Amino acid sequence: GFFARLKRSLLKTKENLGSGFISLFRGKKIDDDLFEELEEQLLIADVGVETTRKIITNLTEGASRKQLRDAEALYGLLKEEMGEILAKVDEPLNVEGKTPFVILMVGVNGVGKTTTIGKLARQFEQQGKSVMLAAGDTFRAAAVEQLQVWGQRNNIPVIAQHTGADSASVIFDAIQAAKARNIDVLIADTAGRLQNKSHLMEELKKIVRVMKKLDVEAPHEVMLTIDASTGQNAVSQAKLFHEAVGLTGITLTKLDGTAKGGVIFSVADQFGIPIRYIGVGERIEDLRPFKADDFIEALFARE
Amino acid sequence: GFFARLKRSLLKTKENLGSGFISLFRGKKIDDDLFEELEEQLLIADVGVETTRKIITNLTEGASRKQLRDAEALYGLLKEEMGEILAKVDEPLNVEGKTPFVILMVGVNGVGKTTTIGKLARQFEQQGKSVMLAAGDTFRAAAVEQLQVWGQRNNIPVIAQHTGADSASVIFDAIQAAKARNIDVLIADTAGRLQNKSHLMEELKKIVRVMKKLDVEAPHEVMLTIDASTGQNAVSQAKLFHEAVGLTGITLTKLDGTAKGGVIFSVADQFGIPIRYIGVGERIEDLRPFKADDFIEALFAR
Ligand SMILES: Nc1nc2c(ncn2[C@@H]2O[C@H](COP(=O)(O)OP(=O)(O)OP(=O)(O)O)[C@@H](OP(=O)(O)OP(=O)(O)O)[C@H]2O)c(=O)[nH]1
Ligand SMILES: Nc1nc2c(ncn2[C@@H]2O[C@H](COP(=O)(O)OP(=O)(O)OP(=O)(O)O)[C@@H](OP(=O)(O)OP(=O)(O)O)[C@H]2O)c(=O)[nH]1
Repeated sequence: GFFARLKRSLLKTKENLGSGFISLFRGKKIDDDLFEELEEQLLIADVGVETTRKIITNLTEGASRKQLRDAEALYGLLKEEMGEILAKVDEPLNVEGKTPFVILMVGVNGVGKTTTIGKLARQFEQQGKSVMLAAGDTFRAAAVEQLQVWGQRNNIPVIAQHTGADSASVIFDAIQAAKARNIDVLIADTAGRLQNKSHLMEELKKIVRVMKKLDVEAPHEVMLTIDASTGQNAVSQAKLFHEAVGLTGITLTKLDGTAKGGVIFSVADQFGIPIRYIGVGERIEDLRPFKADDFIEALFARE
Repeated sequence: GFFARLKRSLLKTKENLGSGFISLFRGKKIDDDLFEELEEQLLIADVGVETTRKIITNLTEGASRKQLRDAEALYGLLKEEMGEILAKVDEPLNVEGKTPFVILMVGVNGVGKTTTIGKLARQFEQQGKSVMLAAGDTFRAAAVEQLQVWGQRNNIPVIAQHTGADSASVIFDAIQAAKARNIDVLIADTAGRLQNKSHLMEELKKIVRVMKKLDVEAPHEVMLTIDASTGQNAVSQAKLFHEAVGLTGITLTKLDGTAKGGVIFSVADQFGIPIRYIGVGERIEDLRPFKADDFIEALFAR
């Protein structure tokens, strides 16, 4: 769905990756120099050191068994190698059948986490589910009020406490109120300060502990939001949160507005954590369920 | 396919748009007066305020960097500018490989929903797919009876219940019967009264929720049917349905018999929702897959 808009949103990434490789292979023979030029181009596009070597090695071996001499035929092999990486993390989120389904949202500030919560909320509401938000980012007084106003405007209940309250208590109350009110989906926001890395990770563990007192299956999803325009910073952030709490899903925002599109391959390859959604714009449908076949087609389409 | 017929069917729109711009540019120089005359002509045709101002803006910018002086050289730039709007929403519906593929048809009464469902159902049958309909407009008994009669004539199963039944229950039963009978495509009609006591948007949300208890992928398509004759009312309807349920597709009916063909440009620019089908007549093949390149060629042909 919205395939054309996904192609348009990858325009800047497509200068270097996917269809941006056609110019490199044009009128050329398969020589080590092309593989070395291909290798710079992937590294420039933020595909990542380990992921690039795997692509170059698999491409090189792949073109040898198939006796290819023309560089243009590498395009097909490159498309399937990079689709293979993304296909391993294609697994859309299913939030049905729980009372409530609890989504704990983790990430650093500025990556677009609250924006992501808002769009998910609206999308779930469009499907006939009731939704409830927990303002677990308790020390940022402004953000908490922004969120409550947004709930008012959108008829979505937002559970909150005074500034500086315990994050686990707020989220504890939200689960109580959500079970009482027959909510299908609870989404909890969290703090995004990694300045003291030990403090946030310990806070997030306290939240999960408290949640398990109420439902031993909660959180049903631990989801990370990372920003594709921060390059390898997203890779690093994913590593910290995965080790500390155990991510079950990733949302990658802002693929529009960046020539750094390779980062999706790097997070897909290093971690194998299902990528649930990609953000490609400011519309609610811009938060799209990630499908690897469509992404690869949009990226490699020959405009 | 049927390009000649698509052209004839646009003939009333072509007086103002496309080939109807040839007269405005004939023997004229590029000046503010021409751009102002072009702007009003687009507005008279229902192209839309925002969309017309994007057209006039790029078209002014493009003619300056290229240093154009003759007005009849704007025809080519205008063709391209308008074809770019429509190319962003060119994306045909593909209903293959599901068991069943579920289409949810939404829209207000009178726009052509039931006719659209009938032609789609026939076209899918011609392609060797099996089709089933759900009569989800429960309160309208005469429509429920006519759809059942249409099914018997066309050998297409129709799932219905008693007058006033729960639409979400009718839809639930149709998805179960489609699964038991290996149906490839299930098309669900819905109520179309925007009166508040009807509670249509809540009714539509309940349908989608019931669908997900049986297949979390359903509905595979949420398609709005709107009418080109309604002018901006079609844009207003698109906004109401899109905010409430989320549209994945748009069928624009009744391009024939209207000089307001600008609505297709307005809907395309404002929403970016793919236009799966265009209705240009009373025949089965007059519900056509929308292809932007052909549409622009027929609109701008001499
Ligand atoms: N282009 C694009 N932008 C996105 C996307 N997702 C989020 N953003 C932007 O990311 C910025 C930060 O969003 P938040 O959700 O507030 O970020 P977080 O800090 O993670 O949340 P927090 O509130 O701290 O929990 C906002 O821009 P500002 O509010 O700063 O700008 P503008 O003023 O122009 O709207 C969003 O518009 C996306 O998919 N595409
Ligand atoms: N010219 C043209 N007409 C179309 C097209 N699509 C639909 N129509 C007509 O628009 C009218 C709407 O018919 P319906 O399908 O009942 O529309 P909706 O009311 O939206 O469906 P609903 O039944 O409420 O779900 C019908 O004419 P009447 O109701 O007057 O006929 P008559 O009344 O004699 O049939 C159709 O023939 C089209 O592409 N081109």
